Amino acid sequence: PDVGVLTLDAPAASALPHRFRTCFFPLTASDGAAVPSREGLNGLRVSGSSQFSLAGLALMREQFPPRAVIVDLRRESHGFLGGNAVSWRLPDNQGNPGRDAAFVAEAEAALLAAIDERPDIVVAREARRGGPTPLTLGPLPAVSEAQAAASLGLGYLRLAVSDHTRPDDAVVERFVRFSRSLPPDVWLHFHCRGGAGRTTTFMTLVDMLRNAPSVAFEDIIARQKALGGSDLAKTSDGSAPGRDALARQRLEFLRRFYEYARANPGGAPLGWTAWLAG
Amino acid sequence: VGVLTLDAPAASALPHRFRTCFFPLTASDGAAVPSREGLNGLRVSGSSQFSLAGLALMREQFPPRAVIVDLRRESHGFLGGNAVSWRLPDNQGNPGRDAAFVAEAEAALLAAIDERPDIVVAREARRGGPTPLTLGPLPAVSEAQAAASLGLGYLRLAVSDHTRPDDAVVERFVRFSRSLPPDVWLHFHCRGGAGRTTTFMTLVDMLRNAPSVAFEDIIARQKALGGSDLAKTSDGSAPGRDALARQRLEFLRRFYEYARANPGGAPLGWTAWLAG
Repeated sequence: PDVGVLTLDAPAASALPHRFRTCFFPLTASDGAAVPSREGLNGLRVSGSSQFSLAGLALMREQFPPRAVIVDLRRESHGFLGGNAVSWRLPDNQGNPGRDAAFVAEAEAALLAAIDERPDIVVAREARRGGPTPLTLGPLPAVSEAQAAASLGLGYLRLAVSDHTRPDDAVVERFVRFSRSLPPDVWLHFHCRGGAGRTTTFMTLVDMLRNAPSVAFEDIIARQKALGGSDLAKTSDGSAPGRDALARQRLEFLRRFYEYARANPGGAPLGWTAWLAG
Repeated sequence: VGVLTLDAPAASALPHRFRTCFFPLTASDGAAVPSREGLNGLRVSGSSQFSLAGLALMREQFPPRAVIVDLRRESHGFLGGNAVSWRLPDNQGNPGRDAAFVAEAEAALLAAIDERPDIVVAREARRGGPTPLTLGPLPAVSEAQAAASLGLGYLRLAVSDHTRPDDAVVERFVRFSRSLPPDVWLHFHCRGGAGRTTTFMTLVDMLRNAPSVAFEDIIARQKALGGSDLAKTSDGSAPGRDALARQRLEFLRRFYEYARANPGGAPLGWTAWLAG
């Protein structure tokens, strides 16, 4: 089976990851662009980013509140080689297709163990990340993000979400139950590879779980973009019907979730699965 | 697979053998207090296996940036608030396997009891037995997820009960220790809070204090804090267990020597030092 091209997500020298934002980040009105509703946004105890280097994680920790949790949304196998964030990229970044976080953790641990402290590990670089010339790295220590988070005293939760896709119903169920289990002081920092579709989706889910009964759907979508996320409602001008007709299923899900969070504020009395069955 | 056994009932609060490096030692008439030098500043605590309520209680007094360090090689997790595990003979579950493998095998076992009725769970005499419990349907979660739900760090290191840690586990732990910022607190636990928890609290002690504190005082103070006596043996009633305890002591003195030569785990790692 194809395990993917070992690819660079973030060089070790990178600091704050791209698309980093917290729910306290500014939304500023422009002449021809009004600010969406701010109601309930600041109190969400949530932030997000793209994939960070180890140094980027240590920098972010300087501003994380107590009892912060890194929520890793990547279904693809990934980790760190030295300070570098690296991943195994299948076509369209569909690593570990359909597999849950428990499988992903072991598969990725096996791949990281194979590059741990080996010289001459060749790491592909996308054109957008300083390529196309690959990097040759090693011998460097290879660690999972779970270990990186633990080494900083940070919580860590893995949820397997395929890039460019909505979360599976089983992941949404697990996340709602996780959200309900949290004491009031726990902060969630979401990340994926790019900090766009997946991170923005889950920050939106957190937003809806608190604010769906009192804030309009389009304002929640709009403000997660304005904070620094991606636009979950945007489409191309027709240049990419597939990519456009893929955000479609995700937007349908987000409205299905918005309705659920209005019927079950905070995820209660019914969970996601039950509500769907009803 | 192992016998599904209870580690801690959901109703249990503070786990047994809970202690921090700030806990009192205290002098008795016929039992002197060992050296306290370097003990309070170790940023370490330990306990036996906790329930979910017990973890939440302990979190009330954990410092910022605390890590649960789970030393259990055996598969285990939570059924509702109850801590449960799958016990092999003498608790030798997942023999020779590393943390990554244990987590996946463990995940499948927990999934098999998640929200399922009529789960029979054995209870040892020292844990409310011999009569078992029947539980379910209750949610099953890993300790990794329980820690995350509280905003606590989590590290799994696979150590066999009643045994010393393998060299690969020691190497991983020393590298982990060196990677820590100064403010990170470690809370170790195993099943009973005795042998394995006390061994790793001792390793943390040695990594900071081996150059300045006598080997026997480190062993003695980890016992006096609330840990087990790593120097103890039976009166002849348990020669097999005594053999393991001595070999564990051989390793601890071998580690003590490593930590005087490489304070804090530097310049040489454990495997590197062994190779020389």
